[PDB]
Amino acid sequence: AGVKAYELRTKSKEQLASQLVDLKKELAELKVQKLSRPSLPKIKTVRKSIACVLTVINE
Amino acid sequence: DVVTREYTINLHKRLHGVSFKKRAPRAVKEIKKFAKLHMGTDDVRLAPELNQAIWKRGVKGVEYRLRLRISRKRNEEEDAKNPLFSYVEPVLVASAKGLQTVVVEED
Amino acid sequence: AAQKSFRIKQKMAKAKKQNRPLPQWIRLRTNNTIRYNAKRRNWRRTKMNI
Amino acid sequence: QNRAARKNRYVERGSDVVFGDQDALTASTENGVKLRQTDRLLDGVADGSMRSKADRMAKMERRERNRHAKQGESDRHNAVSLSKHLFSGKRGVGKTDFR
Amino acid sequence: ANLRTQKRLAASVVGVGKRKVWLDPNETSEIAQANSRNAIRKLVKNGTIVKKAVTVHSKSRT
Amino acid sequence: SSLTLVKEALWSVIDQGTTLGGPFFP
Amino acid sequence: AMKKVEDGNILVFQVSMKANKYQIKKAVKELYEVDVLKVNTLVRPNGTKKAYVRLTADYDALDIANRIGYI
Amino acid sequence: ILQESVLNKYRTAGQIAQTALKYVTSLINDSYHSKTTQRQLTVPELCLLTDSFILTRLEQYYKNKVNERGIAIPTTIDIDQISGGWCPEIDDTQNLLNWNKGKDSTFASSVTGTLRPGDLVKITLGVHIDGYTSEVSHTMVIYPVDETKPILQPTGPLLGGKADAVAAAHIAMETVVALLACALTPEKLPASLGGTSSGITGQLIRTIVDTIARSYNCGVVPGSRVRRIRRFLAGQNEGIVAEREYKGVVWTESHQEADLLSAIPSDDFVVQSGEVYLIDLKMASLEHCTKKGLVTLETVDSYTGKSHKAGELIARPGAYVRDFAQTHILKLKTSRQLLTKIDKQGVYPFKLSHLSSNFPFVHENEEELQSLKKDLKSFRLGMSEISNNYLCVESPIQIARWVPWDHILKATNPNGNLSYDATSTLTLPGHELPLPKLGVSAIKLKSLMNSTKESISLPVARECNTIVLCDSSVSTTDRPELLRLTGGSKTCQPSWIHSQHELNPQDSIVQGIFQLATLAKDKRFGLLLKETQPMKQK
RNA sequence: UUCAAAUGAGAACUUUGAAGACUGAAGUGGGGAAAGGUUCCACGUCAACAGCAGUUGGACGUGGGUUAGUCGAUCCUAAGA
Ligand SMILES: [Mg+2]
Ligand SMILES: [Mg+2]
Ligand SMILES: [Mg+2]
Ligand SMILES: [Mg+2]
Ligand SMILES: [Mg+2]
Ligand SMILES: [Mg+2]
Ligand SMILES: [Mg+2]
Repeated sequence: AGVKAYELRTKSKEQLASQLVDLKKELAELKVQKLSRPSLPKIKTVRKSIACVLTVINE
Repeated sequence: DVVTREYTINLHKRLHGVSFKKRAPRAVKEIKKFAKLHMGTDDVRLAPELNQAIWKRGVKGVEYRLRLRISRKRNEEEDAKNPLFSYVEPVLVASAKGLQTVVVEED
Repeated sequence: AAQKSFRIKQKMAKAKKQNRPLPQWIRLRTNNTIRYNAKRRNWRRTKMNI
Repeated sequence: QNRAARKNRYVERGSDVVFGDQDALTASTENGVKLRQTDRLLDGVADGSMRSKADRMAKMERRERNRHAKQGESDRHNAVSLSKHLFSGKRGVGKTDFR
Repeated sequence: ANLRTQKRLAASVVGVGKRKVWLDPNETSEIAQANSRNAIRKLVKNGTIVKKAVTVHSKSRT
Repeated sequence: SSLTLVKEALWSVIDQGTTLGGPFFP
Repeated sequence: AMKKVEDGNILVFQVSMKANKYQIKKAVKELYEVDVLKVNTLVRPNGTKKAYVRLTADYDALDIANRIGYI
Repeated sequence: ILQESVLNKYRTAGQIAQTALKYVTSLINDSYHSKTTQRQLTVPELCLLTDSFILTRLEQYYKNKVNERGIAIPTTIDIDQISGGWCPEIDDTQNLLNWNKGKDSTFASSVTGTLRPGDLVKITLGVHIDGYTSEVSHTMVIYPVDETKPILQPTGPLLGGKADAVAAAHIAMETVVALLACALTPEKLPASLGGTSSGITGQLIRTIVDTIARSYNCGVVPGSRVRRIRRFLAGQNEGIVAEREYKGVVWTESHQEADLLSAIPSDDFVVQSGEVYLIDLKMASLEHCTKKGLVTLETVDSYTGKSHKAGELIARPGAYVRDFAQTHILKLKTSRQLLTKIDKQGVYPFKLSHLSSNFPFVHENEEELQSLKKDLKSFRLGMSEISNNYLCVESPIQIARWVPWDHILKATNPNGNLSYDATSTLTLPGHELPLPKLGVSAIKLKSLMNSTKESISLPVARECNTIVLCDSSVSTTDRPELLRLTGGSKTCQPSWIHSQHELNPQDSIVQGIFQLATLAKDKRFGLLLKETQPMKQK
């Protein structure tokens, strides 16, 4: 899965910031789960979503 | 066959001329050979109290004569390479002098 | 030395994290020619030279 | 002594009934690890058949270094072809390089 | 079994050297189970592990 | 091949009313 | 690390190498809504920073561990 | 060996189980059907209340006369696709909500704890006294209440595959109970069913259950069994702890494969007098399956980060099993104290809340609940280190799943029999062959289930009873008779369902089933069944 | 150096006990500086290495471990740069 930049570009600054905070919380929980399960595919898509949101905000 | 006897071993003539660092180990080996000769068993086990009696006066202070009790018994384990073995115990006596070989009734 | 600098400790940390044999799933990859870690370091064989 | 022996009683419990003659109940790990301990060597190979395959591949690859008697992957000592201090000896009447 | 760790832990717990620590040779499995100083203390309490007395250096002749 | 024969046989083999209770909560 | 939860009301975290004790205390209070008594830090031999964070007596590290998920 | 005292202990365990089942049925009806209760109760609350009720009732029986007594099976409430292992603690409710936010609503009832109309709710609970175990499990249906009728009743009967599964489970349960009762008087066995001068066999049991399931278009979930029970050996953890001796009939994916192609358990035994039998039958509906497929199980984990499947359930199992053959001295004092509490429970699966000193409740108080939660936090702290050293293991949560045969056949397994799950924590499921003839291992089958886009989760109905084959001296009525310790017409009364499918009377097996029903109704010259009655509280 | 038991397929060399000795406080004890860099400790474990052996290891595999207002650096200046 993951976020889509063309969907992100239609949002405001507050929505993008809230989505970034939610993504960071999700990444923290996934890092907690990784301590018990070393193969966790969702971390990659959460990281890429964080990068995409930051890119759109900077744009 | 199961049997128990008391013997006297003359360690003096068996350790005559042995290097001082080797006297007590050679006494251990002489007792093992003595038991093998008298009981026909290649498996000979010495009691730790007998080891203490051998080593009591250091590495070069072995007694001239030792009173041993030797019991030929049965090797109860099913992986035994021989059916019988000898067990050698010390007999702490007033003196090891003037003692003949005797048979102990196993009761 | 027990009282070491941070730079030395950082290089030591990198060496410790590098010190490992190959992961076994590397051997199962298609056209894999990496068969052992040719740059393995041990503390008593090749020194790091600071 | 008889009173003490008759007081020291053993009664079979449910653990004796169920687990008395059994063991294990859990697969033993290859590296002796705990439940939540990472296994750097094997965590990428989920199934034990491919684990044994990779183990055999590693054991086969070890053979040349083991014949050369290396301490491991880390033993990479290189001997020179010729030592000059061993092959530059011309000792006149005077000082020498060794005793 | 390998009781080297238990011997070291018993010496440290009792406060003497390893030369003054006695591990019961019959309770080998019980000693082998003890991975911690708390279990070592329990073994010392129940008598599986015993502290030996010092070797005498008498001063009578002096 | 016995496995192939098993797979072929598997492919061959795969290729009013009743009323309980009533208008009440037990 | 889990022993310190019951022994001294202490949580153990892996924190950034750039973070100091002020930042660690502020971040812990912000993320978990607890009062921190004090923070001790070390740099582990693998190059990452480990923080021992002790909470005040009015907060329980056991609850925070249960909320995080490791317990 | 049956005796007066042993039979009395079994009878008391069965009585307590029947009373507990009536208690949970009344609680669910008050929360969702009677609607006299202002706030509806949730699944963890129901499980906790059931456990406390069982402990309070069991406190008064065989006190200071029996070493070990307690709960054998913790109260399990399974909804629809969940086929077993669902007993969440009260402290995991917000955990479930947070783990399943952003998922589908297929498991919404399990995630929120609140039952919904159309739900098949399977309640399982067991009680042991001196190791003599009696277990009950009943499927019930949740209905919308008609606002127009003067009396409370469902608006309409349950229809569809869930109704088919309930009917198949109920009819199979009754037929198997009658068939096992027929072992005491073998001449009353119908001729069309089997040999008149011969007894009851596992082959006969299996063919009857398979015939009923096929008639109602349902599959037998691979956890079902009709097995013999002894002291401390009741299959309370069957897929976890290996057993020295097994006398019973089991259903597996291997058995499904063999039927399609037509201490290891075998159906080559004869039912004997003087024995206690557990009958646990799970029927999964095959209504939505347009092709021939295989019914298997899926284990639920607590890691949301393993996939992107919005139709997945993430949960933590609440029941643990102590492995008494494993020993390891722990480092935490909390963990050591928890292990000391755990070893007192015995050889049955346990919940963390069962170890609390606050539990069971003397008076139901909010402060009692809060002290229970305060205990439960440190209990989880200790349980983390206990599970890390393999001293205790989880009892899995399992969802029934359907995998079509064509995808299995088209799939390739390069390892064949050699593959197995090396990361699996338990030995028994880790090294297993669900399809021995096709050479497909459990890891391969799980991979196929995940790879298929047409693998669905089938609703499950469950019926499980415990019976005793009482001999003439053992029985009161001077004739051999079957004592049903759990289940019957008073506790496990079937809900209002209507299934289009039916047994086809023009088959010999179905004729034998009809004759078994007739001879069970015949109370003069037929068979004698003594049901165990739930007891009054006030 | 010796005896018995345990472990193991296999024990002169591993572990525990039983003995005999030795370092003899300018130690074969207990800590540090330079240097090394995880060798520390646990679990697993023997192909190679430990010039015999090996079930043992500073070896191989997987992990755990170093917490400071008060101890140091940090501040001062020396020869000097
Ligand atoms: Mg001479
Ligand atoms: Mg510091
Ligand atoms: Mg001296
Ligand atoms: Mg030191
Ligand atoms: Mg070491
Ligand atoms: Mg050698
Ligand atoms: Mg190492």
